[PDB]
Amino acid sequence: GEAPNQALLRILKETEFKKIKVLGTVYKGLWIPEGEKVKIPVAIKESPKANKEILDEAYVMASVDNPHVCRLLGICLTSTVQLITQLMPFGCLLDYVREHKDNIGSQYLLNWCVQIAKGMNYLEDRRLVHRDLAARNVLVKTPQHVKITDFGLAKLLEEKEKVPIKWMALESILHRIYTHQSDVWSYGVTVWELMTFGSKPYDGIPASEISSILEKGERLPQPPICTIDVYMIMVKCWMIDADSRPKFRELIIEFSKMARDPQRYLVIQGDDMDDVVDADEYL
Ligand SMILES: Fc1c(Br)cccc1Nc1ncnc2cc3c(cc12)OCCO3
Repeated sequence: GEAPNQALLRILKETEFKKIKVLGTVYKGLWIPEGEKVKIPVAIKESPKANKEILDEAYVMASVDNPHVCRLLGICLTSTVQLITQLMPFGCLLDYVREHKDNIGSQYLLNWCVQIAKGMNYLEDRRLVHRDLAARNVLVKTPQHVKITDFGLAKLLEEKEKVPIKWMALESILHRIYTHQSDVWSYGVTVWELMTFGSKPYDGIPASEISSILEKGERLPQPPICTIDVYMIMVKCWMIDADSRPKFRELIIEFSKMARDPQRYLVIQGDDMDDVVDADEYL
């Protein structure tokens, strides 16, 4: 007895939206709802087995509604299956952080940590396990507002059977076990990505070696800008005992307190157009 998932799946006419540019296949474009006087900036994502999986992603993405998770606007069932979502104009936080490293202050870094914890707490609320939390899967709406995305691996809660090895709890590398608490481990790796301005974790170490390194007690090192307060939070996300790791609701609180005095916790040197409507205001 779980609750009935009464989310709506919107089917969009391909005449309703005009592609504009390739971004990766993911395109950017513009969606004009049916006779409504609005233009929505949108990203658009484009065999049998593959279709089975992109519909899984659309199922999850249609079932979440939170300011820090990307929601599905709709699908389009043309000769190909397209997912339509809100355009996140600044793109990937992993790229954003590498591109502006000489320009990102402690306030932004800690606020990102809070928002990502909020998104993850919401997914935990929906008994939802992401399994691929990473800085490459956080998108940037504005520099002050990020959202978690990429739900291709999300499951509705352990688990079973390519996997992102350097972001995974040890119990997931070992037993294909996945928890909201294995997500917290991945959250820690993600925070480490942001505090190093985009370093690759265990850079140079082959994935085969990862499981034994974490078994020997080894962990990612303390980033330069990080006080022991921040780094210790990360280290707690990497406890062997999954129940010893912090809850997302607590990560929200700890990083919230730090974001009220950012410099005490991060040490960083130098602290066509009418009728356009963002998806977050088209309800
Ligand atoms: F479209 C998607 C769906 Br549907 C499901 C999952 C992910 C995506 N990717 C994106 N979503 C919204 N804005 C984006 C903006 C981007 C981008 C991807 C975006 O790539 C890099 C540069 O700028």
